[PDB]
Amino acid sequence: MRVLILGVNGFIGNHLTERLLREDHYEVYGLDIGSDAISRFLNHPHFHFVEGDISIHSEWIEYHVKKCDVVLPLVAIATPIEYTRNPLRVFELDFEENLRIIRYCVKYRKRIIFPSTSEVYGMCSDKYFDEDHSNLIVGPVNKPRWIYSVSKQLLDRVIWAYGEKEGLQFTLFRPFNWMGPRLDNLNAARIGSSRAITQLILNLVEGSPIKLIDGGKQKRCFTDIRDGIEALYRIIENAGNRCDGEIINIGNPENEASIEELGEMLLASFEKHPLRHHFPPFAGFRVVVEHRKPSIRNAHRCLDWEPKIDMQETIDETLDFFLRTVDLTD
Amino acid sequence: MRVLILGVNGFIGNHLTERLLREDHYEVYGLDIGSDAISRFLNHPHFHFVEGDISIHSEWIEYHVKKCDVVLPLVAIATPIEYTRNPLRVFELDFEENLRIIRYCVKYRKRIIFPSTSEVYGMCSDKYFDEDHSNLIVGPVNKPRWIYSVSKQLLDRVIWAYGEKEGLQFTLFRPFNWMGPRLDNLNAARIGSSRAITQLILNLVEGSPIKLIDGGKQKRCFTDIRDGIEALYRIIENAGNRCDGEIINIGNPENEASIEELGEMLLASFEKHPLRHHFPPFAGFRVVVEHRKPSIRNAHRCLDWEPKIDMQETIDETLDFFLRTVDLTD
Amino acid sequence: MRVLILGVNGFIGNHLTERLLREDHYEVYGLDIGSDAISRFLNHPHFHFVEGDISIHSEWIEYHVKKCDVVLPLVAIATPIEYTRNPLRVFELDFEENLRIIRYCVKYRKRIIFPSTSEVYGMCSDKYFDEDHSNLIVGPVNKPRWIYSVSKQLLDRVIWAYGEKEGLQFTLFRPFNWMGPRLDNLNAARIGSSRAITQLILNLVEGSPIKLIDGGKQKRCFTDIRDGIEALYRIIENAGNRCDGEIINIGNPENEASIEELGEMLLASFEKHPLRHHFPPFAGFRVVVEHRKPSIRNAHRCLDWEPKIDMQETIDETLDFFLRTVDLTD
Amino acid sequence: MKTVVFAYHDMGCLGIEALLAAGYEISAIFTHTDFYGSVARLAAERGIPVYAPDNVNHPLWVERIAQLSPDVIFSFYYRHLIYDEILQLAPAGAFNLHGSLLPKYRGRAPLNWVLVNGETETGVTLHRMVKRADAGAIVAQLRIAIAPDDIAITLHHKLCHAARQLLEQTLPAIKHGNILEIAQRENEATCFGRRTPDDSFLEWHKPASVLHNMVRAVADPWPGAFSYVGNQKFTVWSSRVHPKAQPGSVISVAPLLIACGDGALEIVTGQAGDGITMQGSQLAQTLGLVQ
Amino acid sequence: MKTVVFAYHDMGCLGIEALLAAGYEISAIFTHTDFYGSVARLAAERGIPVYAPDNVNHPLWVERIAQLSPDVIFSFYYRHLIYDEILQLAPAGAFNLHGSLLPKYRGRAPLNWVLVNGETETGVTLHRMVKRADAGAIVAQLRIAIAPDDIAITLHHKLCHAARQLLEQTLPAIKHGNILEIAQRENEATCFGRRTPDDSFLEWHKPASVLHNMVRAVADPWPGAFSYVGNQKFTVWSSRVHPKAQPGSVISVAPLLIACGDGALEIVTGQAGDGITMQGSQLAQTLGLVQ
Repeated sequence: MRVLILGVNGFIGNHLTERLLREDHYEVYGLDIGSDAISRFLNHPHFHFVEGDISIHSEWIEYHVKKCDVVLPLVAIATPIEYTRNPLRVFELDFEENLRIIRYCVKYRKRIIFPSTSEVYGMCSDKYFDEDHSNLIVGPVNKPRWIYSVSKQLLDRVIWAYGEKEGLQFTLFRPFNWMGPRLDNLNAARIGSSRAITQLILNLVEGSPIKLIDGGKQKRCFTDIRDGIEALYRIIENAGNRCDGEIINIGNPENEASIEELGEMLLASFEKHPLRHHFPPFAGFRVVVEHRKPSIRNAHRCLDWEPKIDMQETIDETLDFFLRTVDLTD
Repeated sequence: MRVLILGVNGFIGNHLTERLLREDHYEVYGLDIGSDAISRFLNHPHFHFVEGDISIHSEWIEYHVKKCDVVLPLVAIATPIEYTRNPLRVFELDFEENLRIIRYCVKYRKRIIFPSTSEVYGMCSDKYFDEDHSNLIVGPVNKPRWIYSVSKQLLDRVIWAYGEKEGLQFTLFRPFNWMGPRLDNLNAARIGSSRAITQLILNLVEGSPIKLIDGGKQKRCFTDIRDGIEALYRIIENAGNRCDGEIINIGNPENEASIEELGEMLLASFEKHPLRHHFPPFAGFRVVVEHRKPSIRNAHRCLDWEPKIDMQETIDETLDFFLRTVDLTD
Repeated sequence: MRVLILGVNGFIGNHLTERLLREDHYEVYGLDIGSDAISRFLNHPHFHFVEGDISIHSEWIEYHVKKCDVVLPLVAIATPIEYTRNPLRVFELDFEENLRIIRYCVKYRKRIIFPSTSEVYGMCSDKYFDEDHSNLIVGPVNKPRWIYSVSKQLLDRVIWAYGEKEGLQFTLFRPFNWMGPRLDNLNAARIGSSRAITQLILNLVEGSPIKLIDGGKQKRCFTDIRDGIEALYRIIENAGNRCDGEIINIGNPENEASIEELGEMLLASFEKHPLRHHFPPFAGFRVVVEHRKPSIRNAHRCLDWEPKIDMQETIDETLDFFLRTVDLTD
Repeated sequence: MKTVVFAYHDMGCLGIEALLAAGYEISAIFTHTDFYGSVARLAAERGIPVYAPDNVNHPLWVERIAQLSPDVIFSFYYRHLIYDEILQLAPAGAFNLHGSLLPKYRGRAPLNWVLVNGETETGVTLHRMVKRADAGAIVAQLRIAIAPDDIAITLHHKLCHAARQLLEQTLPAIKHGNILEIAQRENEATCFGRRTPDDSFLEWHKPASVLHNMVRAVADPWPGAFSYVGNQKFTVWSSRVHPKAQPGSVISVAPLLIACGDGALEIVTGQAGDGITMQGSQLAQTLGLVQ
Repeated sequence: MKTVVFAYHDMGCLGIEALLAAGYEISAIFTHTDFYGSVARLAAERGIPVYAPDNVNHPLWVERIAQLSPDVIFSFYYRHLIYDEILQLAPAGAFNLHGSLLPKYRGRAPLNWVLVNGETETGVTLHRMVKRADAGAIVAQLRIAIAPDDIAITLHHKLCHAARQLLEQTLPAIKHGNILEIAQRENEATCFGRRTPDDSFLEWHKPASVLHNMVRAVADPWPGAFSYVGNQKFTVWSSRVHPKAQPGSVISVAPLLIACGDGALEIVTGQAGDGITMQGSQLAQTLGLVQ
């Protein structure tokens, strides 16, 4: 099984590649423009680094789709300010360039495992966002923050249509704030790591304040990467072909917190940490979609999966690794 | 600053790459079909060898233009006999293939540093050839030697037009007989080294005669590569953006000599050289555009540059290195 | 013999079409975006109107090249102010779009009869501009009026090269101030009618002044369209294949006048004209390349041609027809 | 008395200064992003919050203004519609300072239109803002004469001076309460829209006096009155009217006189295209004109 | 005495007026296309031919100027090189009016650089134009004091006033003939280039007084001194210097005080990005600053 990861040089690429290389029947083709995040797999016999950029290359990516069996496109900009500061580039990369890769899979009859986004639900009023039943709610066109949500949704619909009409084999997945070791940089155009926890950990690391937009009462769910990657690994395995044509939220709905509470949890774990003294004093909380909890019935059904790691162990492990790998001279 | 040198495997590529690698903020991408002339930079962390050929590759060169910030296209045939023996190939390579590279820069909004030629002035009657004021004079269409001069001039005009109409950032430069260590081979399709001094040094090395076409009374200016490359390096630095849209002659107008005098200078330096005895006796002078002196006001103004090396030190250094690196068994 | 005229809706198109339809073995395909100038041939059995525009169409023009035997591309902007006000459009239309048509002829092995321009000689100091021997002289790049001259010249050289290398059958012709009935409008992008006489006749018709740029001492030659079209017709006939690869000035070198003298001749013919009273009083002469006389040896040799109409009869006939067809209500 | 002010340009600056001198508490100033004074700079300097939204007719701004609890609202040359949902927030009402003798010249650019039309007088009016723009009852109106040699900029300074005089006494009067206002008679109203480049185009068939007024109406620093010499645009920066030829034809080139439908217009200074300003005689040569 | 004048800005206007008042015959004025007076408008109004070529160092202009036969040439704030082939056409020489106490502050923007450097004095100098720019012998030099509260615009008006005073007496003196000029001592000269946006960038590690001078040097109508709050640019329009924290850190937000390498700088007024000017306290909130 040849697995093509586009945008391997990051969080998901790292953790997914580790997982697949444990198993004896995977060849991982990791496409990216750099390899610093995964440099320890470069010498692995079943890892294959592929030089590339999905905006520049046509034929090279197309080739690698043909060569491989399953494809995971992880290249996208999901930086909120960018939705308003550089909307066209968000659209071009996240929509147009990924659409080309989708069409390569259709053409060579390959399976695609596509990262949809939890942002597709928008201001959905269900308490549990359900992939198969929840209505998707966005604001008017004069609220440009929604361009990312709606681009990703239209891409889902296009995948769905290729599936219905052209026999594309797909699974869509929606990560909810995955977190752990080897988080993407905040401005890396790679899907997967919780931007909210990376930002907060960064605040503590830099000694900048934690912004609570309107008191930080908006609630989010957070998912350990060990749980998340286990689910994604099962989607790849696709026991019984039970993931075919499915849309699967991957998150831990019991790991719910407002940004305020997430703030306090991180701070507690931080102040307790043996390396805390390398970092500045706490600059403080700064007052400047109200809920986003996944239904995980689809993951229960298709993957026989449920999350095993509590909030506190994921927080602690995520923070610990981040602090330990910070370069203190830079 | 990512500098893309197309045709790096030569004189300018060598000396430019050395210069840029001294500075800590350059990444040099050296594109060519071979690397023997620059093999000592292949292991340098900030040099990147790129396999390529501007007549064969489309997408690969295009990619590297997008990836980089500034582009120096040094691939061209400037061998006079070729202008008449293979005019179509001179036109195709020097004009058509370089025009593609120009259009890549326009498209990805990259800066181009383009080697125009001192041959553009042709039979201009000004004593000092002035980039901004001198008229360009060529012969009728039945004098095909002018195809090179006019191809290069039209390319300048096309660059100029892209600059005016499409916001292309360019600087054009015109080298006047640059010379020093690591001269291009006489039939290498790479711009930069004085074909007149390479030929003469070759005559002495081979024991063939020095041809003085009509007595060799036509006068030329000669420029040490240390002076030339310093100027080109400043064009790259572009302090104050003062090189934007500029055309810059780079030569030493005080290093003027007829071919006859250049002949005698080389011969004197040769006969004095400790390795002269490895080479044949002098076969003699053989009787078989009358002036080509640059104005350098543009280089004075834009680069704060003036040439520092006298005729005799450049002659001596150029000859010395050539002789020392000749393979005496071949 | 199928003759394809691109830009038929004008002066040359009209007079050429009349001439070819007199002969029993021509089928004329007249391509243009309008037909008002040639509407009296639309019903002729051997005239075929073709809808088209050389900047918009690719395949349609290509088709008609394949279908036909000989091609005359007459679409070009030769309005001097345009060389400086809209240089890019002059270049795009006159050079780039005509180059496509040239390459269609090369590809389908068709003969091309191409209107070069008398402007190619530029500031040539020969008294008689000679297609085979005169040097071409233009100003520096900072004198943008020369973009038209040099675009046309490079096109000639490209035609010449296709001829040498690819067996293209061509004849190049250079008209010198052809004039007669049915002059092009001053801003029509169609080659052939003397812009200097059209302007002057327009001055008289409108009651605007005649501009003598620096006293109007620059001398030009003027050619009756009956003489000109006879020559062009013989190039089409190509007796003995004597026009193959030839460049032919078509003008009357004895019809020489400064703009001042041309002015006075027109005015005399005007004041004498029975319809002069429909036009305003003379607004007067207004003081605001010094010679351009063709050698016609090539036309003598290849076409056995020499001009038969004196200055005065061409002036009178040209003016008379213009005045008679002016719409006095508009 | 607390107030929320909408202001721009010199009139905006002097209105703010007058409110401050009259003891009003300015909670916020609404203005616009861009030779005149900057209301934003004046606000920034006086420590008054200042906002420049492109459009305030939205609940976001209604609520922000409501929170400021103005007793009264003033508009001093603000250029956009301030809808009633905002104006009704002020119990004492909203008042606008308009540069004309209302009901004449309601609308845009009254400074320029009164010169275009050759009026011999104009003025400043402070009036209540009602549903219908520029039609509310008049608190006070102060007339100024327009001199034959006034141009837009000199008239502008006179209007600003009149506005200062008017506000100095009326603002304290408003602070004391409602003033018996003077109704505008609709049958006497005239309204003008924003001037387009076409509105400063000189048509030579018109009387020289009318063209002269057009030149005065948009003289520097305004865009200038313009025409064409064939296809060449030129601007007439200053002119003079003179007492038998086709309109638009050149009577003389030094001085440069153009025949009009009636009388002649001397182009004292002007420019060709985007070229520099020069005397008419030089402009004539530049344009290739001859008698 | 006939002259050809190169002029721009307020200095150009006052220099032209002074030449006219001194009886000089101005044959032509060379200026530039664009708060200050327009030399072109003044020329157009006075009926003096005016040209604004981008570059006069070409034979076309040498010949045009030669035909005007100037006895003397004056440069009053013209911004481009006028090469010797032109200047040598005037037998009485060429003179330039420079806004500094030459030989100090030769070059560009002496008005701003003297404030940047905290000079307590500057002045205007009329000097002969020689091969070397701004280095010719001095005809006269008039010093003015720079007050602690002067900013670019107030100093500009003082310099213009000094220039008027200097020219009023020196122009008639030149009309009488050569004046014994005062040589500039090269060893005492300083030269400054055109200011780049980077030259007005506030670096907080510097003394508050130095930053305060930078604010003064480019205050409105100049571009303003600027810095960043992370990735957000802001401009400091006016400031105050105050007598134990990281440089660049916020000491207080009302008033807005920023710790410097030494002392603190109060941002009295400023703006965020291209937003409007506001008081420092409001700017602090706009930028998300806290103590």
